Amino acid sequence: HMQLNPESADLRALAKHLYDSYIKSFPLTKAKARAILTGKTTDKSPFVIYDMNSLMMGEDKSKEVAIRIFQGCQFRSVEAVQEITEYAKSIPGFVNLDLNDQVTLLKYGVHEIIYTMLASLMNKDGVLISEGQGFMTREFLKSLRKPFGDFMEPKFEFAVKFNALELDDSDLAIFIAVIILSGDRPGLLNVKPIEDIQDNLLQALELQLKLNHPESSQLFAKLLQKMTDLRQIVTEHVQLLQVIKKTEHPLLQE
Amino acid sequence: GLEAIIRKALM
Repeated sequence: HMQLNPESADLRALAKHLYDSYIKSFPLTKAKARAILTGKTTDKSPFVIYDMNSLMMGEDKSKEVAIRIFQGCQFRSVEAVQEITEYAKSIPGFVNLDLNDQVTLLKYGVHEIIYTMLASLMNKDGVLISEGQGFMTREFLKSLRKPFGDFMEPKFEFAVKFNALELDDSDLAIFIAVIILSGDRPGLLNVKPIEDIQDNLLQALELQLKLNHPESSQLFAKLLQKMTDLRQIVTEHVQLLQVIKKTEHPLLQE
Repeated sequence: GLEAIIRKALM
């Protein structure tokens, strides 16, 4: 039977530490994204891009529409890798790992975290863009010419099922830490200390999900099954990017 | 180029 003992209080302090660090690293949280999407915020109402005309008018608030949108997508990804790297530094034990392994964990991790957290900004209609100032519809993205039309669709399909788990920011802060500390990334030098951190993060995640979700007893198992489906999303995503690079950022340049 | 961004952000 579950007890509030020293071990559980340390897992709760670890959960609080990751949450606090999550709030510092990521400007738009799920709590705020959900208040925007549900119209329960006093903050400015996002501009909706639902057709070509609203996109032209919206670019106000490269020659071809599909390629300008792909370029915004690519630049936001650079920013996202920086936020995730800043969060990774706050995970206890992470900065103590071989720097080469810190780089490998983030290199193979950031895409899975990007699509986990993008689900927070998605509903059935579309996705919040430019830190919650715009909203771009799923059907408008899907309307873009091949091969751009199918770029975001698998992320929406993932988000529909992922969002039905109803995770909050407290849940996601630990879940993203579990993803980063994956001992199975290729070319890791020293696996054991990564799995030791992951074990403690899995314990903290299980406890989090039991306290926070009284109505889904196997939510822990269900969340681990998703880390499996994120792999496949990232595979298809990398494949589509290779296709686009063969067929068609200020900080990168420096 | 993913490594480039990560190494810089870790510094």
